Order: sequence, then C-alpha cells, then structure tokens
Amino acid sequence: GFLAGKKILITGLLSNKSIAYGIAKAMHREGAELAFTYVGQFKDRVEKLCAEFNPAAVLPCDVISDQEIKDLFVELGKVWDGLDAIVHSIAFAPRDQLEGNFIDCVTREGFSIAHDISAYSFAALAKEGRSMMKNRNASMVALTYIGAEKAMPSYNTMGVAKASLEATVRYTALALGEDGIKVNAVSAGPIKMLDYNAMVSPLKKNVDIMEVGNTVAFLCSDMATGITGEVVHVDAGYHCVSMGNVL
Amino acid sequence: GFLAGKKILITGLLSNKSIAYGIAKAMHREGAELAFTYVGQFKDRVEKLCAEFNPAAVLPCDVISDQEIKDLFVELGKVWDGLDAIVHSIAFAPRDQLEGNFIDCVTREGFSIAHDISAYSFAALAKEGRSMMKNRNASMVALTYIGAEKAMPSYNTMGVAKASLEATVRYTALALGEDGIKVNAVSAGPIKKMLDYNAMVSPLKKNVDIMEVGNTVAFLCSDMATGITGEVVHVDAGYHCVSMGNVLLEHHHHHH
Amino acid sequence: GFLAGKKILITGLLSNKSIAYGIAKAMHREGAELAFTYVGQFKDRVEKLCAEFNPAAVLPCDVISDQEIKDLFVELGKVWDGLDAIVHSIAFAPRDQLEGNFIDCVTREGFSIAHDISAYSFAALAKEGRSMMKNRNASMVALTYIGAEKAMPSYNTMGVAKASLEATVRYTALALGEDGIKVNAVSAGPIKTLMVSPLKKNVDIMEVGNTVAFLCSDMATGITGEVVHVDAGYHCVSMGNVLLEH
Amino acid sequence: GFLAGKKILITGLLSNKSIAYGIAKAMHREGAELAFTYVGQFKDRVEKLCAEFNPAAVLPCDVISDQEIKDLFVELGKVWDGLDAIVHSIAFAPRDQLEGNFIDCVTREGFSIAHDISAYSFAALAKEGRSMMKNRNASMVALTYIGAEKAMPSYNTMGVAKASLEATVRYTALALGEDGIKVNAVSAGPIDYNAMVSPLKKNVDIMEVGNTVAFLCSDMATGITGEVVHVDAGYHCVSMGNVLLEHHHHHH
Ligand SMILES: NC(=O)c1ccc[n+]([C@@H]2O[C@H](COP(=O)([O-])OP(=O)(O)OC[C@H]3O[C@@H](n4cnc5c(N)ncnc54)[C@H](O)[C@@H]3O)[C@@H](O)[C@H]2O)c1
Repeated sequence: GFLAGKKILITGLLSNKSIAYGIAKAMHREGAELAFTYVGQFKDRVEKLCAEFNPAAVLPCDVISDQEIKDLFVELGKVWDGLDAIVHSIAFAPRDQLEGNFIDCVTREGFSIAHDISAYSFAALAKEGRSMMKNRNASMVALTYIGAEKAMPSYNTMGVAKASLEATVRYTALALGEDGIKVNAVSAGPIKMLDYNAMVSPLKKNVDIMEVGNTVAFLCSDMATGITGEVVHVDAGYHCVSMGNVL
Repeated sequence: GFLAGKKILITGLLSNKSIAYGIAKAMHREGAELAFTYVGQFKDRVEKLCAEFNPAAVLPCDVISDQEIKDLFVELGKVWDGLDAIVHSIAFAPRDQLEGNFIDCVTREGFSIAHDISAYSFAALAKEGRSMMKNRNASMVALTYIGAEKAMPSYNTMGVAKASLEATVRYTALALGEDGIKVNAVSAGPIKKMLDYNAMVSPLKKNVDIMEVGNTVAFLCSDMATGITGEVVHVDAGYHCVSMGNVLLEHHHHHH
Repeated sequence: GFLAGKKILITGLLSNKSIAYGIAKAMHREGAELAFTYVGQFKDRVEKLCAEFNPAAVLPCDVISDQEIKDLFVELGKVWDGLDAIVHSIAFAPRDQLEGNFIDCVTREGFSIAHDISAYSFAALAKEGRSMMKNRNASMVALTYIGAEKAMPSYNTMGVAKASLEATVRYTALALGEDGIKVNAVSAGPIKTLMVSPLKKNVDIMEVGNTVAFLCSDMATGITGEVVHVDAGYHCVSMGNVLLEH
Repeated sequence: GFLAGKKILITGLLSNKSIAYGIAKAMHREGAELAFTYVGQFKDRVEKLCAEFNPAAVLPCDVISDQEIKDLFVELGKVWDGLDAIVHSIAFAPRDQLEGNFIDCVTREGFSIAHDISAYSFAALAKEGRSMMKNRNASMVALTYIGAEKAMPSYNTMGVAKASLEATVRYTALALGEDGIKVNAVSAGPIDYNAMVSPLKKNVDIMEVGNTVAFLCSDMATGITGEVVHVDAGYHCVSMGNVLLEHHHHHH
C-alpha cells in the first residue's frame, strides 16, 4: 500500500457511515497504522467500530478541552515513535444555530462554540502533534464543505465556521511547512438536499465515503508532497458548476 | 450628494488616520446624515474627532457586550426614524496571536476573542439593526484584508477571523436579502509593516489612501449599489490580481 | 456629477435595452462627454440611438479589424486631446457553439472567433487607446458574466471566452497600471428571464450602468484588476431549488 | 499498481525533463498501458524517450490539424478496446507574446494561436477521443499554471490562454460527466524564489506532479471532477513576497 508503515491518527469516527470510516478503510487498505479518538461516552461505540483496523490505540479526545488534547499525545507517545498524519473530521454547531434565517439564528455563543469545535481544534491539534511530526513528509487533512465558499440556506453558522477552518488550513500550511508537514483539506459533497447535487453536478450522483476516504489517504502519502494549503473537492463536480433551477 | 438624506451609522472611528474617518469624510460630502460609536473611555476623543461631521449621535458600543449592542439601537432609535447603512470597521486580535509562527502563537482564547470581535459583531449589528433597516434599499458594509484569502507571516489568527468575517458577510447577504438589505465588504490594502511591497508589486504602483477606501464604502451604501451584495471589492491598488514573489529594491548608501 | 468633463468611449450600443445604453444614461447623468462606436451598415440606427447623449463622435469600429480600431482612435484623437475611459461591452459567439453539449458543439473556428471578438478585442482597444489615456486616472471596464467562473448548460464556448476576457482584464490591469489606467470588469446578471439570488430579483441596466460609471470615476482609483458582480448576489450563493411538477 | 490495465494516452513528452515524462514514470509504475503522441519529424526522438515504458502505440498528433486528431483516434482505436485517460501537457505561444509589457506584445494572431494550441486542443482531444472513453470511469487531465488566476510579468498571452484552458476544463467536465468521465487539471509549480515563498520552501519535482496526475486517473479519484489541483509546494495559498535589497556603498 502507498501508506505502508506510516502512523496516522484518525479523529471523528462515530459510525458505520462516518466519512472518517471511509478514511479508515482506505488507509488500512494502504497498510497504514491507525489510532482513533472518541468524545464523551462513546468509548464503547468506537472501539467496537474500529476493531477491524487493528488499532494501535483508541483514546479519548474532546477538542473542547486543552488538557484532553495534551494527554491525547502524551498517551499516543507511549505507543508511537512519532506520528505521520492527523486526519481531522470534526464539526459541530448547536441546533439553535442551524435551522432558519441565519441572522435570526446566530448567537454569540453558537458562533464561538461552532468556530471552536470546527475550526480552532484543527490548529490546536497541529500544535500538540507537531513535535512528533517533524521532517518525515508528515501530512494533515481536514474535512470541509462548500458552505464555506458559498452562502446556502440553513447551513448558517456552520458555513461561517467552515470558512474559518479553510483559513486555518492555509495558515497551518505555512506554519508547518518548514517542518515538511503538508496541510490540506477535502471538501466533500453530501453523503436531504443531496438530490439537488445528484441532478446538477456533472457526474450525476452523490459521492460515497470511499471516494472521499481515498482522497484523504492519497493526501497523506509521498505522492502528494508537492501539495499543501489546498482544498480538493470530492463532490461529483458540484463545485465548478452554476445552474440554478432543475426539474 | 448620492447619499443625501441617508442615515448611516459608522463604527471604528479612532483617529484622523482611521479608515472610518475616510469613510465618514466621503459619506458626509455626499450628504449622508451620520452617527458614531466609541468603545471605553473615548466619548471625548471621538466627540471632538467627529464634530466636523455634525453627528446625529455619538454612542457607546463595545461589541463584546450584547447589552451595549441592544442599547445602541434603542438609543439610535430615539433620534432616527429608521436606519440606512451600517459601516463595520472593527478588528481585534490579542497581540500574543500576532507575533511569529501561527501554530506557536495561536490559542483557543485568542482565536475566540479574534472571531468574536472581528466577525461575530458584524452579524450582531445585523441582528439588532435589522428592524431599523427594513424596506429602504438599506446597506451594510464591512472592512477586510487579503489575509482572509491567503496566508501571510504574522497576520495569523487575524487572517482567520477575517475569513470568518467574509463568510459572515455572505450569509448575511442571503439572510437579509429578503428584507431589501444589500451586504458587502471592502478589502483594503495597507495604509501608511510592508506598504513598500504592496506599492511595488501592485499594478497601479502605490498604496491606497483612506479616501479611496472611503469613497467605495460610500458607493456601496448608495442607491446606485443596490445590485451588489455578498461581494468583496478590493481597494488595494490592484494587489489581489497579481502573482509575483520578491521584487528587488536597490538601496544606495553614502559613507563619509 | 462625478464624471464631470470626462471623455468616455462606449462600445456595444445596439439597442434601447443594451447594457451600454444603461451605462450611457448613467455616465451622461454624471456629467461625462461621450463617444460611440457602430458596426457596418448601422451608422444611422446608432446615430438616432445616442442622440439623447449629445455625442462627441459616432465612429465605425469592427473589433475584427485592426485597421478599423487604429482608425477609431486616429479619428477620436481629432475630436479629443485625451481619453478618459473605454467601455468594452462586446460579445459574440457563433450560434452553433451556444446550443447543446459543449464537446458536441465546440469547433476550432467557433473557439477562435468567440475569443477574438469577446476577449482579445479588449486588449486591442487598450493597445490602440493607450496613448490617449496616459496619466489622468483613466479607466477601462469590460462586461462579463459568471459563465466564465463556472460551467453552465448552453453558455458553452462563450463561457470560455468570458474566462479568457477576465484574464485579459487582469493582464491589462497589470500592463497599464503604470500609466494610472485602472482596468476592471463588471459581471452582470441577466436582465430578464422567460428566485435564486438573495435579492430575489433581476438587476436592471441602471444598476449595471451606475457601477460601470463609478468604475470610471475618480472615486475608484484604488481599484483595478477587479471583478464586481452586479447580479443581485447570485455569485455568493449556492442554492438551487429543485422544481417538482406533481 | 493503482492504474493496472488502464489504457492512457500521453501528450507533450519532448524530453526527459517534461512533465509528461514524470507522468509516464508514475503511470507505468502504477501498471498502466501507455500510448504517446508526437508532432512533425520527432517520431524518432519520442520513440527513444518512451521505449522504456513499452508504448502500446507511438503516433503522430499535431493539435493544430483537425484531421491529424481524427487519425489519432482511428489508429489508436485499432490498437485498443477503449480508452481510459488523456493527459494534456501541451502549451504554445509565439515568442513575441512573452517578452515584455503585455499590451505592447499581444497580437491578434498571437492571441488566437496561443488559445488554439494551449486551450482549444483540449476540447479538441476530448471531442475525437470521447467515443473510446464512454462509461469506464475514464478520466482527462490538463496541465495548467497559476498565471491563469493571477497576472505575472511577461507570461502575458500565455496566462490568458491558460485561463481559457482552465474554463475549458470546467466545461468539458460538465459536457462529459454523463459518460462517467472525470476532467481535471494540475496547476504545476515551476520545477528561483518559488523556493523561498512557498510554505514548503522548495520547487516541486516532476514525480510530485506525475504522481498527482496518475492519482487523477485512478479509480480513487472518481468523485473529483472539474477541479484544479495545485502541485506547487503550496505557493498558491500564500501572499508572501518581500522586498529584497541590494546594497550600494559609496565612500567619501
Ligand atoms: N455527512 C455529510 O454528508 C457531509 C457532507 C459534507 C461535509 N461533511 C463533513 O463531515 C465531517 C463530519 O463527519 P460526518 O459527516 O461523518 O458526520 P458529522 O459532521 O455529524 O460528525 C461530526 C464529528 O465530530 C465529532 N465531534 C463533534 N464534536 C466534537 C468534540 N467537541 N470533540 C471531539 N470530537 C467531536 C463527532 O464525534 C462526529 O464524529 C464534518 O467535518 C463536515 O465538514 C459531511
């Protein structure tokens, strides 16, 4: 596999259908070495889930907590020499933020909660895994979405938070370059308005967890060492089109 | 004046040199009626600074506080039937955010404050101004910078908070669209620290000035601009549209 | 008005409903002196058409012919001692390019012609016009459409041409900045159809006009190489409705 | 090899420093069968360069000639069941278009010559080779350069063309996706101070580009279409120039 022997930390694995899952699957296939984080009272749920990947570790990480992000690596450091990739599939906004007119919805707290879990956490990860990622063609990937680039209905505060992430990828790309660490993002399409997508986008379909999963994998390999600060769209083409109405 | 009779509220006015000043100077020339805000103990400084614009009111609004933002409009509403524009010229990041490698500097608290002040506050003003701005080809404008788009040494988390601002600007464009409110932003180049680089690479071979920025905020608050929303206009001497690397200045020295 | 005494060349006035007529109406109101180009056997229709703007000149110009473009300015230089702006509102693609699957329709010639009239002719105008535009905060503005930025059904070859056109804008901006000539483009949303954008309407020829006017004004001397969408926010939004029929 | 048994066609291999050489190495390592184009008398040259990849075919193609392009696909059609990918690494501008102030240089003939070879030819290839690619998760990749997005000195007409190419990539993507064809582009960095400004502080090398282009013709890349992927040490995502001084010292 094009990821043989590399050590990768995969965040965001919650279910059978998680993008993070497609990622794990692609990576395991390419023979990487894998570790997983869970939030809250899902210790159970995820270790069951990721058993098939022969995990090096399954460790708590609520990116709300600074001490938890520290410990995550202190404990990872008991299992690994260093670290090759960090994959970042983390996002969240309160409900109240996510359903209605955006300026009706938006509240100070929601804005900073959403930004904190969805954008900063990526940098916070880069900070604490850096020391074990130096000079090894190390890679970092985030999961993002076109609501960053373009305003949409009800994506709301989440779209803003995503734009925030994208900016953060670019600054991390520059901060971590000297250390030879690439930083990039995959922009997925939806996995109930995936209908629109399937009708408009040139490839006439929604994408699946394997297509994204493989892109994220490719982006943590030695083939992708010329790329950094980049948003790759894995969205059947949706991004490069501008129809309006369909019937 | 193309802004005649319009009631426009200006934020971020701190000095002679402030972008808001350029804005105001422009807006005043075009017959706008203007209000002003201040943060902290600047009632006097700012009252004396904006006397020349014959303000309708000068009002406390630290954008940190939900109460100050609500009380802003309750007050503004005592003097002004309704409201036409809001100019958002507000940026903050803790200095600890701005000195060196971005990953070295960035903190949860820094990131938080940065976005709170630099981006959220825009939506907050939209939230509390909205009712005063219903049905009058009303306008909001925000101020931004290319660091939103592309990474740079030092600008760091301010670069992110600006990207968050621009995203905020667009969502607001969609959200107040229904209420006839256009929402746009001006990306301004540096104003007299690397001005030099800007002035050497940029097509028009200069730095911009506050008039040049002011004049464009003016326009985007005019009935002439009512087809433009969610937009980022660069008033930056052309810097955005160009891709060079290092130029090569030639410093002469004389030693006696 | 903010265009008082400025001398502006407007291309592509063909109709009572042309964008260039909105531009004209706007610029004239803002106190500019104006000159207009016509094509072939249309001298008279364009003469009747711009009478209301008290034109300084009505001169032939088929942007196909270098000779015609050189001749425009030679003749324009006889009436004016310098030029303040050029308005580039010219677009053409052969009909067979514009209707169907792009890879089905596209031809070498169509590709050639569309780019020639739609994109290059901007550079040609800059090139011949330049010497009368030096050091007076002069301006060039092209009309463009989001079909350049993103692929659309039927717009096809035109979309690529408009793309070529917005690069022509950028390079010109860089090439002519050193003379104070600001070079910019307005991406115009369509005027009519026969819902999507945040303003929930179609922009009209005045809104487009007033922006082109402002982009030839002294107020916009710090703006160049830029695209300004006057399209009611369409560019910044990504909702397509599906339309069910029951 | 992630490209095993895919039939791919490679244009614009003119020497062993060509991007198309990087692509070829990448693709052959990934187990693809490859065919190559050449213009004019360069049959011999190109047959030598690529001999090492056991070309499935080596065939003439001047992208200026409609008829050469037709024959390209007629003949390739005799050798192959169908076709999996086309790699477009072809650019040309007249010399007079590239050495000065854009507006002084640019000409009607130049502008259109530049667009025909550098931009049209892509659609042109798509057109005539479409039929062999129908429904087999087939792919097209173009090579572009960041001067499509921004202006550089003297890249002039080429930057316009490359911009035009990039739109064509977008339209081809929509024209052809109904047949399952991905249509993308790699904006390569130059292979200096792109080595001083880029976050990764280096010039990307043909393998780094080749490997990417290969990936864009792998079955792993089936949800990516109409994209432009920068393989440029991160130069695109940055605004990082600074004024470099030379010191002149005069005594007394
Ligand atoms: N689901 C889709 O169809 C779709 C489409 C486009 C983009 N995305 C992207 O999907 C990514 C998320 O993955 P998903 O689609 O599998 O479901 P999701 O967006 O509902 O899951 C979010 C993940 O964040 C984790 N998480 C939330 N808060 C956390 C915290 N405080 N600390 C640690 N972890 C936390 C959760 O466990 C969950 O696995 C998001 O980053 C989003 O950008 C998803």
